[PDB]
Amino acid sequence: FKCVNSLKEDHNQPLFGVQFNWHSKEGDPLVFATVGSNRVTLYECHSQGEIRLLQSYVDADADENFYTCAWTYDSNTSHPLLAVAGSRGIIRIINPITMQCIKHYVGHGNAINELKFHPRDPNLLLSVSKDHALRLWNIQTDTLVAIFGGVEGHRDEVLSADYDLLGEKIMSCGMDHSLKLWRINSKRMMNAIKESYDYNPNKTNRPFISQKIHFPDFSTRDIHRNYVDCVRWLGDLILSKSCENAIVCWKPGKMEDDIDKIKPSESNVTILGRFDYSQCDIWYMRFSMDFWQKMLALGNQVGKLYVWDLECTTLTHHKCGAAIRQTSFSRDSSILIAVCDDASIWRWDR
Ligand SMILES: CS(=O)(=O)c1ccc(-c2cnc(NCc3cccc4c3CCO4)n3cnnc23)cc1
Repeated sequence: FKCVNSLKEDHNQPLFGVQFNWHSKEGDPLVFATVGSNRVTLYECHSQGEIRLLQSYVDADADENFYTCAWTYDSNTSHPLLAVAGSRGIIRIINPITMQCIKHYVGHGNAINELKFHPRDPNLLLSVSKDHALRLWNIQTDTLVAIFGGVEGHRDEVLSADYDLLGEKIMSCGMDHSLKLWRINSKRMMNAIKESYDYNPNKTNRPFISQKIHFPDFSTRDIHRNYVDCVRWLGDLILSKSCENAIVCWKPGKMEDDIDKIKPSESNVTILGRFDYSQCDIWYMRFSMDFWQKMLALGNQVGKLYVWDLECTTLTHHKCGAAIRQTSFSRDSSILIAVCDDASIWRWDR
């Protein structure tokens, strides 16, 4: 990788999120979104390192702080859609062509730390909050499918979550140092999702009833000794990090235990490896994988970018000195974008 371009957003506030749109066809524009302050900005990647500013969404509330964004598509037209959330705990659905807000979802009792769309169902949106819960939404029928939390749920702010390859299960993590498994391929959850597609408030005077999931399918506090701020699936394995200068690769149960045989009472975990690095010991720093799950990237608090081939390289620039909060690979893995605390954007081309 070589640094081909850099720019700074006029708001001069930290950028906490970056996502390339992985739903665009070959020959169609290479687009990424950035989130910082009360803003969402779209950019296009052109040849010779050129970055073109497309459009910006400025929220009506000046005190809103966006922390996360995620792309999806309309199941009928295949047209792109962009979800955003942050400090106000309100999910906003944006039309990326006009950059106008289509609709919003109110419900979480505090800020939203992450948004993730289901890998097979573009209408299923997962949100994780400072209110100690996760929420699953159906954005086609505007319904709250389920709430994940309660007695055996997270005991502090939830920081991250990820669906597995097929979207049969979710792994969540947060300030309570725990990593929790939630199965969504159970008879209960499959019927709840089916019911959410049948609901229409105009054909009944009764509200839609959400599932209250009080108990996870697995839980551990034996991987990290501080806040767990990023979690991703790698097949049946889990990659997770704290502020302890390492990404840990692990699995529930003993070495030969199958993930779908794991019981909620499982007391063991198996450590399979660790990715070591330096000067990334502050809270709120995300790692990312490319679409192929062949590359892993993580930025540090002094502007250094670490890249590992999963089948270590350190990327530096004399003008890049601020903390890299999140990175994103283009679908073909030829471009890597990094966003920083000083509102700067960095483009690395393979
Ligand atoms: C410059 S400062 O004032 O020191 C500062 C620093 C961090 C935050 C902050 C960032 N991000 C989130 N949530 C999203 C999140 C969650 C997990 C990992 C992760 C991210 C974004 C990158 O990595 N926050 C929730 N509450 N505060 C924050 C706010 C102010």
